[PDB]
Amino acid sequence: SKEYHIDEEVGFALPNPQENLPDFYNDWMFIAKHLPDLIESGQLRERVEKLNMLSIDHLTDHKSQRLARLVLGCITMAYVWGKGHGDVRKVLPRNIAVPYCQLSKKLELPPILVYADCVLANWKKKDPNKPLTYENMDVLFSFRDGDCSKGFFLVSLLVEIAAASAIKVIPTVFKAMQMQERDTLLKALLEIASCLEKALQVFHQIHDHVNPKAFFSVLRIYLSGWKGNPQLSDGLVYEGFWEDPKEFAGGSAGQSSVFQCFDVLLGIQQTAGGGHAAQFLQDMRRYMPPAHRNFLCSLESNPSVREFVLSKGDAGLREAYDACVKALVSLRSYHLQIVTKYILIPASQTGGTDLMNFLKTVRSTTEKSLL
Ligand code: HEM
Ligand SMILES: O[C@@H]1CCCC[C@H]1CNc1c(Br)ccc2[nH]ncc12
Repeated sequence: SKEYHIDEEVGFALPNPQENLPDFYNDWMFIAKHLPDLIESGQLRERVEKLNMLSIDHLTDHKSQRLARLVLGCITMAYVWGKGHGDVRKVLPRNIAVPYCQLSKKLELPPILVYADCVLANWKKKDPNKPLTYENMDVLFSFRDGDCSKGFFLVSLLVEIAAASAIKVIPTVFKAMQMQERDTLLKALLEIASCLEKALQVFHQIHDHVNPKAFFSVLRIYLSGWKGNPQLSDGLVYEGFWEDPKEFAGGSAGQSSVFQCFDVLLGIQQTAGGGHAAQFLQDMRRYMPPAHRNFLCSLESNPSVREFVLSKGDAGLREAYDACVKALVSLRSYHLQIVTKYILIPASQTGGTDLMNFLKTVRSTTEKSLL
């Protein structure tokens, strides 16, 4: 898949993302590539204003459109938030707002940096013939020196990549149900659990490469959007595309497919019930590349793995299925311990308690799916 833009090695990540744009877009790339220096020094805004409007007709393929969305998205964060100390721009200059929106509408994504921009497309191998480890990778873009954006985006990415090993097993799960091959199904559920158990270890790198004070006080400010944000009460003006201001949520891993596809597969109904948690997760499918959205649809349309397992009186399938739910819980528990360290504690020196409660609701709903 192919039709679902899922790579066998990296899964939902864009494989081998492009680093360079056609020379026709060097004006864009000169800004995006030196944001630390241009923001700190005060030139970034003036430079986005002194930019000519450029067509998107010269972005041939998908890997190039995605790079451009990533260049334009980071530039728009830097323009809107400035040095990241509270001086806000509420108008995105038409000379950049129009191509960012035009390109966005092409990709059916919103004109704002989303998870698939700053994680899934925002990386590269150092030596392409070595393996995908932290030490052999880097990000393409950052916002400020010391904002810990490499460790944050890459460790999220390395977790996505570790989840890839399980994603490629989902076909065999539904096929084993169809063909009623109980042994094949059990082996597939235990292999899915095994890969999600391994993906926990990967999360541990977050402590080595991200510092709480930098993440809370700097990176978090540049990932923020303008949806129910008091600093832009009623959103951001995309000059020359909308006369009205438009609200768009900031980047969030609630735009991720890596856990959502296992929730869906296992019948953990994170999106049911009407609550705030399920509203957010459903609203956030809009900020997900369409092929990945479609993929979660296809999963939701398949016969329930949970129903199959429960209908069969089979302790071993029930344990294999609990092995996957448990592994999701372990990850979300580790994840909540990270949010305590990187947000709750730093803030005591979109609110802290609202975000922990969202994560707790998702965790509790994973917990409740065990047998
Ligand atoms: C410094 C490290 C991290 C912090 C502070 C952090 C914080 C958060 C917060 C506050 C949310 C709530 C949704 C939102 O506010 O957008 C969230 C959601 C989420 N984050 Fe993280 N995160 C971190 C690392 C990671 C990593 C490395 C991954 C691995 C890919 C990850 C995966 C997720 C997922 C899947 C969700 C959606 C809710 C769920 O499925 O449980 N996060 N994160
Ligand atoms: O709302 C949260 C407030 C604090 C800054 C992050 C933001 C969540 N956004 C994320 C991005 Br972008 C990339 C990877 C992620 N992993 N987990 C969350 C997450």
